[PDB]
Amino acid sequence: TSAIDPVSFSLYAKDFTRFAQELGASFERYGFAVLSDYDLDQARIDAAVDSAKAFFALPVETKKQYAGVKGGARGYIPFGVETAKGADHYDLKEFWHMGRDLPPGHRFRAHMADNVWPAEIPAFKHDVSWLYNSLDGMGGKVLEAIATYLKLERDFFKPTVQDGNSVLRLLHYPPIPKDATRAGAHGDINTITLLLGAEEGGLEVLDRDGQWLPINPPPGCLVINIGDMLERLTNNVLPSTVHRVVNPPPERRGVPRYSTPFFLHFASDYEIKTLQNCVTAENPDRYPESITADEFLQQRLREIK
Ligand SMILES: [Cl-]
Repeated sequence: TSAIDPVSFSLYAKDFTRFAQELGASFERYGFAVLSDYDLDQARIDAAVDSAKAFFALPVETKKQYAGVKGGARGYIPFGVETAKGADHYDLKEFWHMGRDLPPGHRFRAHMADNVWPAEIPAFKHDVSWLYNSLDGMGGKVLEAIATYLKLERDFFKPTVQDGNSVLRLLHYPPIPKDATRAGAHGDINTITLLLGAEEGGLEVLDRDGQWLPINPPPGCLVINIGDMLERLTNNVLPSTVHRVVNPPPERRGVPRYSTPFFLHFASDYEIKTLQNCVTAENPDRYPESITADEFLQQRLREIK
């Protein structure tokens, strides 16, 4: 079962007022929403996924040409080990990260590193860049709904996410002939995160009462969650919630898993200052000192580490 009912993207054009209410209410309750009937070209989503699969199928030494770049913030991250007690013996996953391609001379280049690209997969730059920009665009439309839900101007978020420090992650879990007991519990630090392909993927959100709720959408949906930047902007009216991915069942073991989440971030220089309509007698301002998105990013990374 899924704990969160999908809201059709068809409502974005047909009845935007209802779209914003239903999506917003879901974010406010759970920190998550499920969006069905997206208009993204599925063949081009599938092409990006195929390029990811092709990249991860390359020899290890070929992949490692793209490792050690900016601490893994761009390019490839190989299989590694969790040294902590209680960690599974094997937690094998490999990553590719794509950040924003900035124009020459852009003011953010001093702190946002250039992308690297795998020459061995000729279509990768094109196919994967399309997916980055497609998910960034859909994120903008979701943010319109969030803005309206919050009784803001519909285009409120537009300048706030322009040239945002967003990351498309390509993630692969190879099949291992062994049971775990997948993604340890965490929250996201960014604005919103958009996840394709979560059907029968084991995603769960921690509810307020400490129960884990399955988020198991039908195919052709996006699962979207609030991150800490947006939680902070809204004086915690919209919560950034803890989620995990459980191991597949015995039957689904043996299948490789790929995921391509898009972590949408505010512009680095955007000052996060508490929305005054989220500051009330019962919910006083938790953030009297404002902070830029990049300052907040750096702080959360320091605290995570
Ligand atoms: Cl600039």
